[PDB]
Amino acid sequence: HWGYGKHNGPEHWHKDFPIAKGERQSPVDIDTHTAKYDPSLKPLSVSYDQATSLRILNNGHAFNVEFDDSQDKAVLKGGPLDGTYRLIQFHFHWGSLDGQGSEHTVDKKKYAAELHLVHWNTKYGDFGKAVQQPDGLAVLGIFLKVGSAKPGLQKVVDVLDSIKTKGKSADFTNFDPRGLLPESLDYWTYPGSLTTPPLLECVTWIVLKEPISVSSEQVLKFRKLNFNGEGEPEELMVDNWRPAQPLKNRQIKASFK
Ligand SMILES: CCCCNCc1ccc(S(N)(=O)=O)cc1
Ligand code: NA
Ligand SMILES: [Zn+2]
Repeated sequence: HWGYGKHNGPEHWHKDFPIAKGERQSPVDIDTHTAKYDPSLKPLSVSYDQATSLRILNNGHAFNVEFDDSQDKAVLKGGPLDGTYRLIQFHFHWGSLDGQGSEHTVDKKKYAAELHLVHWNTKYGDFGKAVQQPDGLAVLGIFLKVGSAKPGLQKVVDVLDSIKTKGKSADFTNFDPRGLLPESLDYWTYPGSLTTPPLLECVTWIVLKEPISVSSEQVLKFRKLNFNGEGEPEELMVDNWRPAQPLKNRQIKASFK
């Protein structure tokens, strides 16, 4: 029964998920002056040409665009990663106001939203096995700021009316996630966790330096979604973000000078 409200939100999660107070929790604040350039970091390899999107789902916490991950069709490699990570889904976190919504922050700055492209390490065979491993997942995080529209996002925005409430899904084939990327693949990276329960410490975080711009109308449509199921009292799906957690014994590395 976890969520983002006053009575079931991030301050409560530790009671059911004690790893909430663990040693490598996400998100974190990225202090740009303390992050260290790591010249040994390889360029990111984002191979999304054969990506096969299937469906979009309102799961009551966010919406997921799901992909076929039964073959190496859309994969993330390189950077800090060893091996091949398959794209399984992407989703967003966003705010009720343009000045909040991201999970990671940059020098304590909050963006309007944050895109998470979730990948799992193919050496573990399936996603459920991968989340039980310290190097099981790689999540590519991309900040959203409000300004110009992101044309590659509009197909997502267009379909949200059909998945307004928890448990609703719709066909979402032939979507190209490459249209959601910024120009630069410069990034920060650190070892972390899922940012929602069960908060498993299985994620290599790769957070892009360059935000994408989306329009006020695009993010407004995110905010019309519902946490609730159909026929239940309406609760707008907004502020579905976890705040920054203590960095503890971790260093954030930068791919760029
Ligand atoms: C054991 C099954 C866990 C399901 N949990 C999915 C999931 C994926 C990504 C993220 S995030 N927000 O860290 O990218 C959270 C939760
Ligand atoms: Na505008
Ligand atoms: Zn997320």
